[PDB]
Amino acid sequence: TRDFNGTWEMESNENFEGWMKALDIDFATRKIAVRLTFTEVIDQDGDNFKTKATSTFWNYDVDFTVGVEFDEYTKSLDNRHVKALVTWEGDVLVCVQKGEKENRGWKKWIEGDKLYLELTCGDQVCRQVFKKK
Ligand SMILES: *C/C=C(\C)c1ccc(-c2ccc(N(C)C)cc2)s1
Repeated sequence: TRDFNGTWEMESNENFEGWMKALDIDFATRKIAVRLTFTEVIDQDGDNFKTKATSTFWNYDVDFTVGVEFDEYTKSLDNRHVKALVTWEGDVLVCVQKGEKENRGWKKWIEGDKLYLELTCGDQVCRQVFKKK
């Protein structure tokens, strides 16, 4: 399936700490963030995605069109300029963010009724799993 529409509730989060540290997120922010449950709301219409991550203390929204490069400034994360591109590899949605950090980006897919997210930066991978609400 290629349909990521829905409200998705975090049920599993692995190495969130390592990933944030690879992005040079400040220690105090990491200390709180690694504790928190996140919810991801995805609105998808063909290539057009609008996504919104929420937690008690932090939000992170990003909209994109699959196949269309977009310059990104990651304000509420690590405050860097990257060139971002989201494309399909089969049923896996793949984002590459070209910039200072190598191997930076993510992958999303569905297996069964669950959303899987792999976040990458440098040699660090964070893996998250969400259940559909
Ligand atoms: C497709 C999934 C994306 C773009 C994201 C999932 C989680 C994100 C995130 C986690 C933590 C923070 N802070 C600043 C604590 C920001 C964003 S993005």
